[PDB]
Amino acid sequence: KLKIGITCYPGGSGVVGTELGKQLAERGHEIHFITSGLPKVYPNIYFHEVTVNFQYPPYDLALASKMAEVAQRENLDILHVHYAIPHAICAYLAKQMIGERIKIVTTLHGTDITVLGSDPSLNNLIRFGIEQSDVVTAVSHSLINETHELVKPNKDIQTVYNFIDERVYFKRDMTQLKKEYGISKILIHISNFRKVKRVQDVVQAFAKIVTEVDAKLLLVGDGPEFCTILQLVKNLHIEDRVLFLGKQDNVAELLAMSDLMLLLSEKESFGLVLLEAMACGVPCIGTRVGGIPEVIQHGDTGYLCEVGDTTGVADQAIQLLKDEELHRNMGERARESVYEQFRSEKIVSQYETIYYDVL
Amino acid sequence: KLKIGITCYPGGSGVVGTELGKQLAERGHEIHFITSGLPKVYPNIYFHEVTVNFQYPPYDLALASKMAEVAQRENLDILHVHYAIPHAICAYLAKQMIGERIKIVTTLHGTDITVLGSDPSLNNLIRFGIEQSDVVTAVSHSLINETHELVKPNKDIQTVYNFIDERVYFKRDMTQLKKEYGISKILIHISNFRKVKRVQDVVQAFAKIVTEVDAKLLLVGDGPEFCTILQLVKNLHIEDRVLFLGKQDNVAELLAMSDLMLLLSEKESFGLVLLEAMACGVPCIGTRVGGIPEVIQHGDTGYLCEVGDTTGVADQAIQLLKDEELHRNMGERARESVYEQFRSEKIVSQYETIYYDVL
Amino acid sequence: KLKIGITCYPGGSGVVGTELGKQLAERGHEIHFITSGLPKVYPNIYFHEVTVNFQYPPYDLALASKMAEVAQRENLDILHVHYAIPHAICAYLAKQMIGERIKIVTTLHGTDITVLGSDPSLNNLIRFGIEQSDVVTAVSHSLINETHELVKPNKDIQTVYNFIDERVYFKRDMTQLKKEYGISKILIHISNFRKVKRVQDVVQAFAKIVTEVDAKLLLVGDGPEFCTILQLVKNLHIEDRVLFLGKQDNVAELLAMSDLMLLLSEKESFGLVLLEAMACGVPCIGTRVGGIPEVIQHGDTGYLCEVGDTTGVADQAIQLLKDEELHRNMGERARESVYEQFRSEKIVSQYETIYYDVL
Amino acid sequence: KLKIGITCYPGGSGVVGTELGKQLAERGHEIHFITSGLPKVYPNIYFHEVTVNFQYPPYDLALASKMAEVAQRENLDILHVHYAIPHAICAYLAKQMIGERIKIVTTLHGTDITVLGSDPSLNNLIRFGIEQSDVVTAVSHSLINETHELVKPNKDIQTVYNFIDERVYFKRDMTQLKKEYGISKILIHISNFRKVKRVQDVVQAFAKIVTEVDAKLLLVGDGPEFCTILQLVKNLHIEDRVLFLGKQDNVAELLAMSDLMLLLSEKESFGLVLLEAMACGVPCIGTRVGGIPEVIQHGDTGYLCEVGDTTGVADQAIQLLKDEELHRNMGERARESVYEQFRSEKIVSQYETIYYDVL
Repeated sequence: KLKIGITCYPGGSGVVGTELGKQLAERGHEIHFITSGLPKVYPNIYFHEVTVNFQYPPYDLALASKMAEVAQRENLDILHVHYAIPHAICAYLAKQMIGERIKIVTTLHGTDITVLGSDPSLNNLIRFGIEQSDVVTAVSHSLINETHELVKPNKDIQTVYNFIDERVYFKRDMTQLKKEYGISKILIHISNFRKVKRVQDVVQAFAKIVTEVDAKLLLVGDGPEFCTILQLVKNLHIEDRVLFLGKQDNVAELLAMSDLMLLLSEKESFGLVLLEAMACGVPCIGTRVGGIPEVIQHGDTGYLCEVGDTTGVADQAIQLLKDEELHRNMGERARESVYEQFRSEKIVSQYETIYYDVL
Repeated sequence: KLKIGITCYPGGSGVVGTELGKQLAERGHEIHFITSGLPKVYPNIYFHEVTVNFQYPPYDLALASKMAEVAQRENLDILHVHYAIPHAICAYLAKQMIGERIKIVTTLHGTDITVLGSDPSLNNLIRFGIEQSDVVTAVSHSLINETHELVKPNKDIQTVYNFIDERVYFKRDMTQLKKEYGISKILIHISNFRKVKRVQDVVQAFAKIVTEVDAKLLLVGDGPEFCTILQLVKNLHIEDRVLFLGKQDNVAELLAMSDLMLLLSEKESFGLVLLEAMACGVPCIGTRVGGIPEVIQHGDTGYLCEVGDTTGVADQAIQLLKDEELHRNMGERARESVYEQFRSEKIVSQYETIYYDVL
Repeated sequence: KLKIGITCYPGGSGVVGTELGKQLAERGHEIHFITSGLPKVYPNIYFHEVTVNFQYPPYDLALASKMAEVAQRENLDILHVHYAIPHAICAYLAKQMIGERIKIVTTLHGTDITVLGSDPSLNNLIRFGIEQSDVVTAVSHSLINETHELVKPNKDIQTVYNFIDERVYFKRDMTQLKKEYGISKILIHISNFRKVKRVQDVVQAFAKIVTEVDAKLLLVGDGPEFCTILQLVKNLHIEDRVLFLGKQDNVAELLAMSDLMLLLSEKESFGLVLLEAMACGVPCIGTRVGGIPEVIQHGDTGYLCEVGDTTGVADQAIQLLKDEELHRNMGERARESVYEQFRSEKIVSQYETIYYDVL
Repeated sequence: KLKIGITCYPGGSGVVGTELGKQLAERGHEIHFITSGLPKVYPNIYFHEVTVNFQYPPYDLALASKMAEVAQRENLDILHVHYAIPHAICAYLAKQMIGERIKIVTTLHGTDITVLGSDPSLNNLIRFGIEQSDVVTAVSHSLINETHELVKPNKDIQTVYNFIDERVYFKRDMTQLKKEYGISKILIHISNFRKVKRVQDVVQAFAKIVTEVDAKLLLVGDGPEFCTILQLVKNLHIEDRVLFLGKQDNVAELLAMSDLMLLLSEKESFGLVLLEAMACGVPCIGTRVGGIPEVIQHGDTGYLCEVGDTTGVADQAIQLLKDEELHRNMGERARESVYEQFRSEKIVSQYETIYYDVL
C-alpha cells in the first residue's frame, strides 16, 4: 500500500537498490524505478528512463526533471535514492519543483562519502543534499563516522545494512562445474581491480598460501590494475594457478564452489561480496578496515588482519584450510550470522518502517 | 574451436550481439565481450570492460586500445563488431595497432546508416570503417540499399537477418497475468516513444479499432514523445484503455498474452520486435517501410500498409480480431515463417561460416 | 559599488554577458565571472573557473557549488546568469545552499527557450528556473512571447535588448584589406551554418543578385551545412565569387568593408550580427521572423521579407545596391537607430537599475 | 608557400600551437586551424571547427573526420598536431583515410607523456601515435627522456623549445597599475593551483621571505587546491599580503610590474611562464625539475633548488631582493638568454625547416 520511487546505478548501490525494489514490490507496494539504464516481470514495478539531448548533456537536471514528472504524475509517497551525488540533490530539486509534496529518503554507500566527500568542489553539495533529505541512512556505522568526519552534516543518519537474496545464494555445490574449469582447495576474490582493492596483496598471500597447500585462486573482476596483477602472477610462477575469470555477474555459482574468500582492500564500507560469500557458507579473511569488522567477527565467522600483511593472511589461510573441523564450523557460523543480522526480509522491513515513519 | 571478440551496446544491436555471443559460446567457441557496460555463467565467455579517466573522455580511443590489448593477449581470431560508429573505426585502429593479425567483421543495423550516415560530419568515417572491415553484413536488404545510397562504400555487404532465442519466446499464455493487469482483446506495441515510431498513429488506429471491438492497448516503452502520447489517449477518452507499462525488458510474457502487434513507424530496418512477436504466435500489422516487408508477408503472416493510414490499420485490425479462423491461421503461419527463415540456430550458423570463411 | 557575479558561455549569450561584465566593471562595480572556459586586465574583474573530476562529469552541480562558494566567500549581491539551462537552476541551488542571501537575475536568449523549451524533458525545469529567479529578462519581445507560449511560467519577464561595443564597431573602411582579399560590391553573411540559418537561401539570392550586379559574397562561419553550401556555390558556377572565410571572430573589420548584410533564417530572437552590422553603417536585409522586426525597420534602416523568398531578397538587394543615394541614407539611418535604442551605455544602465531595484 | 593544418586546445600547447600558426601565417604560409573551440584578422588563417551530435559524443572520431575532410579539400601539405592524445591518433586516421597524401608532425608537451603515458590503458595508444607520425618533436630534452622511459617508442624525437611573442612581453613597467592594486617588492606566481604545482611551498617560502623583506605575493590562477592555499595564507597571518588575482589571461602586464617569479612544482617539462617572465626581465627561482634546468641557469639568469626547500627558496629570494646590483644583472642576463635560445622568430624557423624537410 505505498508508491515508492527508487533511483540508482543498476556498482554496489544498484544491486541493493534494485533488490530492495524487487522485495518491496513482492510485498504489494508499487515501485517506480527512475533511472536511465537497465536494472521475470512484475505488474507493480514500472521503469521510467531519463532521456537526454550545450556543453555537457544535462543528465543531472534531466533526472531531476523526470523524478518531478513521475512523482506528481504517479503521485508517489516516497522517493528513495541511492548514491548521494547526484541523486540526493536531484531529489531535492524534484521535491522543490512539485511543491514539496513528497518524502526523500537518501541511502549513503561507500565512495559517495569516502572519495567524493573528500573533493572540496562537492563537499558543500553532498552536505546540502544530506541535510535536505527527510531521512538519511548509511550501510555501516563506519560510514556514518566517515560522513560526520569529512562532510560534517547537521542531520541524523540511521544505519541499515545491505542484504542479499538468499533465493540466489545458498550452500549448493558446483562439483560438476569444477570439472568444467579444470580443477581437483579453492580461493575466490571478487573486485574491480582498482588500487584500493590491493589485488596485489591477494596474490602475494596466495603465492605463500600455495607453497603449503595445493589450491587455485579465482580472480573475478576486471579493472585498471589488471595488467599489473597479470604481470605479477606471471613473474611469480603461479601463472597456471590463477583463473582470471574476468568480470562475471552471476558470481553466485563461483562462490558456491569456493572454500575461502579474500578481501584485503585499504578501505571499504561494507561490502557485500562478503555477504554473498558468507551467505554461501564460505568463510572470509578481510582486512580490518572500517565496515568489514561489522560483518566479520574474527574467529567466529571469519578472520581480520592489518592491510599489507600478506604473510599473516597466508598463515591464517593455510591453517584454516587443513583443519577441516574449524572450516566446517566457521563456514556454518558465517552463513548463520548472515541470516541473523543481514536477513533480506529483515532489512527490507527496516526500510519499510522508515518509509511509514517519515509520514 | 574459435576465439571471437564481440563489441556492442548491451538497443537492438546489443540484444543480437549478446545473444549471438551466448549462442556461439554454447557451440564451444571462446567468446570475449569487449564493451563497457553490463550484457547463468559460461566458463568460455569472458567480459572485458573499457575503463576511462582532457576535453571529452576518450571512450573511442579507449575502446580501440582495449580491443587491441585483448586481441593480442587472448590471441583472438575474429573481432565482430556491431554498430558502425564507433566500433568499426575502433576495430580498424585495434587491427593496425596489433599488426593486422586479426579479422574484422562489421554488422550494420538501423540508425548507424539510416540516421548517422546522413550526417556529413561522419559520412566518410562510416564509409572508411565499412571499407576497412574484412567482412560486412547488414540486417536487411533494405539496409544494404540505404547503405549504398547514403554512404556509397566500395565494399560488399552480405545480408544476415537478426534472430530470437526461441528458448525465451513461445506461444505460452499468461491467462493468470491478464488478471493481475485487470483485463477480460489485447493490442500490444513496443517502441522507444520517438517521433519516428509514430506512436500517435498507434493510438489513432486504436481509438478507431476500439469503437467496433472491446480491447485494451499495451504501450510498452518510454521516450520523449511520452507526454504527447499520454495527452493524446487523454483527450481521446480512451484513457482507461491504454496501459502505459513504461519501458519493460522481459517483454516475452507481455507478447505471450497479446493478440495483435502494431508497428507503424516511418522507418525501420528490421526490427525484432516483430520477430519476438511473431515468434509468440502474435500476428503483426506493420507499415510498409523498408525492412518490415522482409519479415511480414501480407496476409500470410501479418499485414502491411502506408504510413499515416490510421483508418486503414484499424479496419485491417477490427476485421482480423473477430474472424477467429483467420487469426488462428495467421498467428500460426507467422510463428512458422519465423522458425523458417529466422531460426536462431540457422542464423548463428551463417555468422559461423562467415568467420571460418574470412580465414 | 556592487558585487556582481556573471555566468555564461564565453555563442551570443557569452558575447553579451562578457561585454556586460566588462562595462559594469568600468563603472566601478566588482565583477566575478563564474564560468569554466576563457572569456587588457581589470583589477576589479575576477575569474573563477569550475573544475570537475561516476556516469557523466557533474558540470551542473559543480557550477552550482562554485556559484555558492564564490557567492558567500566574496559576499556577492547579485548573481546574473545568462542562458537558462543550466545556469538558472544552478543559481537556484547556489541560492538555497547559501541561505538565500543573494539575488538571482536570469537573462533569456534564443535557443534556451526556442529549442530547449520545446523538449518536454526540460520544460518544467526551465519553468521552475525562471519562476525561481528574482528578476528575469529577455532580449526581445518576440522571446517573451515564445516563452509564455512554450514554457508558460508564472513570472514576469522584462525586455532588455542586447548591445554592441561601439569602441569596436565603427564605420571605418578597410579599403587596403579588400586588396588583401583580392576584390574590386560586397555582400556579407555571418552564421553557424546550421539548417535554421537557411544559408542556402543566402546563396540562391546571391546567385540572382549577381547576374545584375558584380559583387562577391563573404560567408563567415562554419557548421554542419557547410559542405552542402559549398556544393551549392559549386554547381551554381558562382564558385569564384564566394569567400568562404570559415569561422572568424574579429568580424568587425569584415563588416566594415561590407555593403549589404543578409540574414534569412527561419527564426531568431535577435541577434546581433544585425547590430554589429548596422552599427558599422551596413544596411541589412533580414527575414521577418520574430525578433528581427524589432531591430530592422523596413525601408528606414533595412528591409524585411518572407522566408524562402530568394527572388524577393535579390530584387530588394539589386535595387539598393545601385541607387547610391538610398544606400548612403539607409546605412546612415541604420547606424543611428542603433545608437538610439541599442546604445551600449544605455542598455548597461537598464541592467544596472535592475540590480539596484532587486534590492 | 605551404598549406599547414594546426590542431590544439586554444593549456600550454594551445598558446604555442596558436602562436606558431599566427607566426607561420605572417610568413606567407596558409594556416588551417582544425579544432573545436576559440583560438586582428589574417586573410591566410582559416578556422575549421569540429561539430558533434550513442554512449559518448565521438569527438575523437569527429576530429579525425574533419582533419581528413579539410586535408583533401584544401590540399594541405603538413598536419601539425599538438598534444599527443588524441590528436596524434586522429591525424593517423585522417592520413589513412585520405590515402596517406599528407605529412604528420606531432609535438609532445608535458602531461600527454608525463601523466597520460603513465596510464596503461593509453600507453600503447600513445606509442602507436608517436611511431606513426612522420616527424615528432618535444619541448624539452627532459621530455624526450621521459618519453623513452615510459612510452618507449621506436621513433626519433627532435627537440624544439617553446617560444614567446616578444611583441607582447617587454620590460615595460606598470607603475600606474601598482597603484590600482594598492601596492608600494613584488613576487608573482602563475599556475593552475594543482597539487603538482605545490602552491603551498610558494606560500611557505613567502611567509619566510616576508619577515625579512616587505613584499606582496601575486597568486595568479585558480584550481582545486585554491581553498587549501586560501586557508594557508589565512592561518599564516599573511592574509593581507597575498593577492589572489584568480585566473588571469593577459598576465603580461602583471609580470611587467613584478620582481621575482616562483615555480616550485614537482614536475614540469617546460614551461613558459618562465619564459614569459624572464622575457619581461623578471628573474625566476624554480625547482630543479626536469625541464626547468634547461631554461634557468643558476645564478646567471635565475636560481634552482630542491622541491620542498621552502627555507632555501626564501633565503635565495631575500638575498636577491636587496642586492639591487645582482637583481639588475640577473634580470638583464635572463631576458637576454631568452632572446638567445628561445627567440620566437628562431624557433618558428626550426619548425619551418622541419616541414620542408619532411617533404
